[PDB]
Amino acid sequence: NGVDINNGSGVLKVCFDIVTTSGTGVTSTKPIVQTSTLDSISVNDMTVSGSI
Amino acid sequence: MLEANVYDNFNPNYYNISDFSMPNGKKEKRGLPIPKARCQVINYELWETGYLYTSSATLTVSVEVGDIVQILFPEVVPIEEALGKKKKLNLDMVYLVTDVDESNKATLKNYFWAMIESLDVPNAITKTTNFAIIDYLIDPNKNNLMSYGYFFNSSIFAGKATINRKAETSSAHDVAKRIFSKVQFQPTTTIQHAPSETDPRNLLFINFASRNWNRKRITTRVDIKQSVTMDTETIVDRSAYNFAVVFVKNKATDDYTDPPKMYIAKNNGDVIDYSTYHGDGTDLPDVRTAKTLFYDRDDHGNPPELSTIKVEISPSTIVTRLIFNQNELLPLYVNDLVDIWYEGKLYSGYIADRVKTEFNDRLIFVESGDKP
Amino acid sequence: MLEANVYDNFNPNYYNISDFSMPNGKKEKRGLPIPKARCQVINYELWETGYLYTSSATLTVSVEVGDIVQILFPEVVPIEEALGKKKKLNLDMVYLVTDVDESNKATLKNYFWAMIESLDVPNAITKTTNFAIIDYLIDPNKNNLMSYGYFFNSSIFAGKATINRKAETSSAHDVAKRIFSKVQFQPTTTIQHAPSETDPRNLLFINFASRNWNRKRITTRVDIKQSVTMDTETIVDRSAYNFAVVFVKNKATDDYTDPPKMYIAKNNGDVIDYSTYHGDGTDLPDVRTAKTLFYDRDDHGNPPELSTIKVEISPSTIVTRLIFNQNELLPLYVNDLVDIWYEGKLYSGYIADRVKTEFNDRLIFVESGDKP
Repeated sequence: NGVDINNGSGVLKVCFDIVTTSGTGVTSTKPIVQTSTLDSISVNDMTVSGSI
Repeated sequence: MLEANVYDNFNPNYYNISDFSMPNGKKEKRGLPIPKARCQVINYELWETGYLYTSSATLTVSVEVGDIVQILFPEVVPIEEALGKKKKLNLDMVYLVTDVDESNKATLKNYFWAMIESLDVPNAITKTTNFAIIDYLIDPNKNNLMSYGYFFNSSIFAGKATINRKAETSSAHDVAKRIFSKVQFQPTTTIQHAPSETDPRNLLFINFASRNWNRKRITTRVDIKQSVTMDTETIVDRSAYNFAVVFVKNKATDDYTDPPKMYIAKNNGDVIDYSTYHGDGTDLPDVRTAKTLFYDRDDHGNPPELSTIKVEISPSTIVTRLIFNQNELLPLYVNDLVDIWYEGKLYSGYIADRVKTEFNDRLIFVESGDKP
Repeated sequence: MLEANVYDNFNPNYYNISDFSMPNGKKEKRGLPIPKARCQVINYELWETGYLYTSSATLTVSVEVGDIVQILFPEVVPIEEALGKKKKLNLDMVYLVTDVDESNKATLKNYFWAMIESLDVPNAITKTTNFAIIDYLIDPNKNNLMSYGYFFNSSIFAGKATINRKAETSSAHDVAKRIFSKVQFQPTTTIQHAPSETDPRNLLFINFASRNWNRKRITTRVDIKQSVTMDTETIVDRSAYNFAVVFVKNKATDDYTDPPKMYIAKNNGDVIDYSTYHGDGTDLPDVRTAKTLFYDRDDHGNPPELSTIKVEISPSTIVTRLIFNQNELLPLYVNDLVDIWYEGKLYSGYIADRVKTEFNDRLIFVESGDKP
């Protein structure tokens, strides 16, 4: 939902893990991405595993 | 009780018109109306797809024949419309009122089967993939009831369409039943507000999607305690007299003067002449179902082919149907591939329908066959 | 109560194999099995031949559909198979189980009529004597049920077969009924050990034999105290609207423009034009059943013949059926030629069936007709 609990009222809901199951147990587990919203970056080096 | 939204008939002679001015300016189709009355559905037998039985429920407001009934549930069903894309869809049971008695008990028919009514489809359309038949069947320009969109799982309807008998003109009901048996899926009609926030319309769609895009097979057990009802269905139409007293007309007399030739079908599937048999009876059937067949000699004069006789004495698909109570230890929802264990015997198939009653929650299991 | 022997279905796919090694050395067909269970038949209605009604009985053991039920009686029936030769045949009532309900009440169908099931016979086989038709109908290489042999009276089936309607393809049931009506006989199925002492097999035979080789006609009286159910059956098919409004097409208009010609059938049977009639009504029917017929002019142009119209307006064989209780002063049995006196009127025909119940013993009398 993205409810602002710190400034206002309401119940905050946020997904962190995605569990894929079968009839017996768990088949695969994929965690939710951790978004890092920034304005300006002053970095020396970088290593990317996906894409920019 | 359950909540019910009562709307007047979704007449496509009215709603199919693309005159509605969208907030951006664009001209699109007319959106669904607001319920003329909010009532509560009581004393109900409500099916999910309407595979075998028609729904029946008494309603608080005095509904009439033609009206659309939307039964609401405070739960959500997630359908996988694309490989990764999963959409938040609200649980709905949409029906058309077919008849109301003196005591206001309405006979409800599942929206989809009530939509593809009286529609006939020639063999020419059935020659292509199953997607082409679904795209033909679901059209607001042809159907008795209004349709806005169709959600369909590409993998399940990817295969080549089932071959039609005599290449004749069949009804939309018979072809859908034949297709839904092979694909092991059943349709569910759902009323939901348009995906885009700009579009304020309430729309009706048909569902051919599942919780998993790439459906997986489940293995479960059904105990006798769940009030199990076992009955045998037939998917494919094949003949019932396994033994054939075949007569061939004599050319010289233009009559059936010559004696008949008897043909028996073995347990394996092959068809042989009865005289040619040299066995112990172990490879032959337990009961002899017989019929007398009359054939006319071809222009060439040769007797009719063994293979042509074989098709008429060939066996039909004996399929087991199981109707039982919902097990809370291992819940089974509609459109799930299952392998059911019942009284020491294994039955494989899918969950076709689901009845939401006041007393119980039951499932219709259809054994797809194709065992050896 | 009555004693019952329960065997599994006499499958000809198994028993019609000549692999049984006889004590002398030679090979013969597979003999009948031993009863899987010996039970006692209670609450019964048992028909000797199965002419009109199907038998019903509640059995102690849990029999299933397909099983053969042999009802035993501590008495012997002597059938005359040759002019002088008589065989000591034990009294039997053999049936096939058609359906069993929840309360184990089994619906029994007489073995013969269950054996000649689904069998079709064209006009070509009916052209010969009654012996050829019986030899075709009773054959384990075609029939749904197993049969080893048949004993019959040469004199009763000696005569030429009845002429078929439209010379079409008739079922084994319809032809047998048509033949059994003219010959005044009914078949009985019985299980008996092979005649030769060397052969240890138990065999099933269809009976077309009687206590007298040269059957004699008996003259008796049936009283109102015997609880008589008087009704009417029709042997031959002839049209029921005794008056004909015949229309003939006009050549010039290629239409029915010309007025109709009415044809009346007199009490004697003579068909005349209604206009030509000059009588007092005494020679005409007491009731007028009319019908309107349409005809197309022949290639020559001449109107349709009088005799051809006659066939479409002919009376059918009105035959009286009397079902009555057994008289111990003069007992009557199955296949007996009789002349019955009932309420001052004489009726002539044969004893077609016999019903064995826990309370009474009844007979069905069928008039053969051909009175004037």
